[PDB]
Order: sequence, then C-alpha cells, then structure tokens
Amino acid sequence: HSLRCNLTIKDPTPADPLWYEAKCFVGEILILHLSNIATEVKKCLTQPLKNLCQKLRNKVSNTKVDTHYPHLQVTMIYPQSQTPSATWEFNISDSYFFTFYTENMSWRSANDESGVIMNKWKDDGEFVKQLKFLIHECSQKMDEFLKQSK
Amino acid sequence: HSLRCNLTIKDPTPADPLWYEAKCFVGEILILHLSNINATEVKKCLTQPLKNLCQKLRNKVSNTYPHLQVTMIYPQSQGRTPSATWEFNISDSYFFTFYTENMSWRSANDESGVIMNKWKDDGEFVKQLKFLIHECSQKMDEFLKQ
Amino acid sequence: MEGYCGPCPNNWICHRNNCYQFFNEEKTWNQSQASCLSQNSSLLKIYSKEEQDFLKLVKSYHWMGLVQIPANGSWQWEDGSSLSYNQLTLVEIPKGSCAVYGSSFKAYTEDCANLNTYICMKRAV
Amino acid sequence: MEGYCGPCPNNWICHRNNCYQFFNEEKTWNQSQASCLSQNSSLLKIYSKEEQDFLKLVKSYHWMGLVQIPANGSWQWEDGSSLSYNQLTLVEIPKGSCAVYGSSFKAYTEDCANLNTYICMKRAV
Repeated sequence: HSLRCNLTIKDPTPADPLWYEAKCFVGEILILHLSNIATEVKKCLTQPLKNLCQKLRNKVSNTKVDTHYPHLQVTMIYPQSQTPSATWEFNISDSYFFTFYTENMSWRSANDESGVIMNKWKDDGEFVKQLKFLIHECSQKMDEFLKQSK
Repeated sequence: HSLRCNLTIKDPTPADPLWYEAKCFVGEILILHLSNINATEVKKCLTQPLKNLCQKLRNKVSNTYPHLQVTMIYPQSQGRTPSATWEFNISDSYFFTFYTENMSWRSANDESGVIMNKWKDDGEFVKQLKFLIHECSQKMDEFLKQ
Repeated sequence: MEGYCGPCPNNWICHRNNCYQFFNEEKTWNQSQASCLSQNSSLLKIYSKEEQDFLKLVKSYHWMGLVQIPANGSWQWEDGSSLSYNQLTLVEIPKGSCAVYGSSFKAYTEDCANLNTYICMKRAV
Repeated sequence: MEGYCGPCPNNWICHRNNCYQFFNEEKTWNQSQASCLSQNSSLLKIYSKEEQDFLKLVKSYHWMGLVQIPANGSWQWEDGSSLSYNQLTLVEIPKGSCAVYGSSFKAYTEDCANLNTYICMKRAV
C-alpha cells in the first residue's frame, strides 16, 4: 500500500480536549500518532504535520459552512516514488470535498459549492506550499520506510 | 599496592581525537599506555583484551555523549583464586562496581542501579570483565612479585 | 533443505549467496575500495540486519562502503543508495567522511585517510 | 562445485564447504549439543586456524565442542580427537568442564550448566 496520514481538526470540549489528531498508517500498521493531548520517518513528519494542523485550524476558522459536530478530515496519500508525489483529500464536515495533487499542483472539487471553498483555501500560498513542501522534505525517508515494508 | 588500570572512553573532538585511553600502574610506575592515537609479558597479555574491552565500552556508551571512566584493581592472588574489582563512572553521574570473584555487583544509588542492571544484562560484557582477569592473572601475579 | 551458496570468489565467506572477505592489510578508505573493486566487489554494505545477522559478531573496526556528502551531511552507500537507520546505527564524530563498521550493526565516522582493515562484499544477484 | 560452497543447511554460513550457524538462543552445553545434533551437525570444532581464519573475528562467547576429562585435566573434541595447541589457546578457570569460544582462537573454560549462545558446524565432506 501507500503511506497514509489521516488528520482530524475539531472543537475541543470538556469531554475531549483534543483539537487535532494525526494517525499515519502503512497498510494496517500504525506508524505515528499525534495530538495536542519508523523513528526517522516519525521524526521527519512530526513538526511539519503539527505546523500544518495549526494552519488548517486557522483555515477552518475562516470557512463559511452550511450543514444540519463540525470537523475537518484530511487524508494524505503518499505512494513509493520508485519525482515524489502525493494526494491531499479534504473533507469539511462531511459537506465539502476537494483534492490537491502535488505532482502537477492541480485541484479537483466534488461540486461547485466545494469549489468555492477550495478556491478560497488555495489562494493561501503558504498553505499550498506546506502541502507540497512536506512531501519533498520527507519523500526520501518515506520511500526508505516503504522499502522496509516491501 | 595492586595493579591498577584506568580506562577513559570519550567522544573525540577536533581538539583531541582520542576516544579511548588506558593507563596501567603498579604504585607510581606506569607500565602500559594505550590509546587510538599513533613488563613485556604483562603488557602483551593485557593489550588486546583491553582494546577489545574499550571497543565494547564505546558501543555500550553509545546506547546509554557520555564520558566513561573505568578503574580495574587487581591485587596479587597469593593462594587465592584470582579476583579483581571493576569500578565504573558514567559522566560523573552514575557509579557502580563489579567484583569478579563471585560475579557480584554494587551500585552507588538506585539511578546508578538502573543503568548497572542494563549493562550487566550484556553477557559478553560481563564475561570480558571476568575473563580478562583469568587470562592475565598469572602474568600479573608474576609481575607484582617482581 | 541443503543447498549451495555462491557464486563466490575462492576462499570467501558465503551467506545467502552474498560473498564476504575480511582483509587484514591496513589501507585508507580509497585504497580499500580499490582493492575490493579489483576483485569484482565493493566494500561492505549493510542492506538487512535480519539477512546479515551474523555480521553483528564481527569484532574490531573495518572500512565499509558508507560515505558522506558533506554539503548536506547525508550518508550513502557506494552504490548511491541511502543509509537507513534500520540497517545500521552511525555514530558521528565531527570530522570524517568515511565510516568503519564496529560490530553489532554500529558504525563510527572516521577520517578517510586513516588506515584500517576492510571487508569486501559481493551482493547476491 | 566450482565457485560454490555447500551443501549446507538453509541460511547457514559457508566457507570451504564447512557450514556454520551462530545461534542466539541461550542454552546449556548439553542443550546446545542436542540442538546441533538435531540439525545434523556438531558444536564448533577448530580443526585449522589457517582454514577457519575468519573465526578469529567472531566476538562474544559461544559454546563449542571442547570437553574436559577432569581425571587428569585433559581436553578433547566431541569427536574424540585431542585438543591441539596449534588449534586454539585454552584459558583455564579452575571450575568447569566445558569451554566457550571467545574470538582470536581462544577458548575459556566454563561451567557446562551455564547458558550461552552456541555455534554449530558441519565439516566439509
């Protein structure tokens, strides 16, 4: 399989003060688990993912929603390079869906309402750079690790 | 007095590339000096075993930065089975001792005891401390007689 | 179960069709590499702790095929593949762009101009 | 077989058609001998320093096939052949009728009931 990181951004509550969680898998094996509450790849990914979760929180704070438990889920999918590329899938509250492909810096929305939010988000040059840059920064170590799994 | 070997294991630097040094004394007389930079029978007996031990200690320290000092003390056996004391000092912080005679240990405190317990799980390491004594006991005795 | 290990040069140590030889002549890293090359091999590479388990027992220090690129501080094998922390633990000493194998899947950085014994290896094909 | 070493059990180390395996399980001398026997081999014997040269580099301590006759203190191999001074140097510790291999063609006498790693060997035929 690929290396997959599932990020969740949500509102903390007295019952659960978690506002972000990150779980990176290779197949069934959990390889990294982060929250506000494999060594070399864990090391490479940790701060960039934490930094990205902070940025995503800010993006969520500025997004106009309309649904009848707000939450952002982001899935990063990195295949073994064998030029390194990834897919970033965004799901805002099970309502808006769009995808960024780092390979050609291209985007796809599920519908026009998702496209409006997507277009606002991708206007943020820093945000888009973080998505592309994380891949280049950790590509080699991700490849190396995926080699171990074989 | 006894035969004493003082070992130092440290990180090399540009100012000093030495990572190990071994100095064996009998009283004031220096009788063996080894290092990675650059009495005959006892020097011959001790040399490779000490080098081999320093290489092991380097690996142990790497899995524990830290500076290590080791003192071996070997008294003349007389009619007794040959024995020695091995004293360990990790970074002036953790201290423990091994006694080869009955293969027993003593730590200065519980924090030292934790590291000591980890180190003595290494069967090779413990054998090296004991075996060095039996390998060179006779020649050490012979020399101390002189 | 019982099969054959090779092909290897005469008198070399064979395991899983990998061929090893342990050379006792003291040479610089560069001279050690040239010696291995002249025998259709390269310096020791650790590709798998599991598959090369017995090498944990090799005492002393020996030149192996691990080299630094000082520009970015990265380490690679002669063949261009990257050093993996799952292969080997590298103990870095500020000065030195070569490394000796030092038992137990540990390596120590050393000045490439130092004289060491060395280990050649031909990987199974 | 030209350029090849064997036949040996799967994953064993081969040199001059001698087969070696380095077992990491800790066993008594007797349990170590039984393990080697069950795999059609015996505990390590040093028959030739020249032909088994690489074994000088094997660190740590491992049960080998060297046993004492306490009646007059003599040592021999499992196969009944005598210990020869040119095969290895035996470091005798007053109590113990078995021996561990300890690198550099040295062996150390050891209580047979002690747990050690062990080395099995099948001699070339």
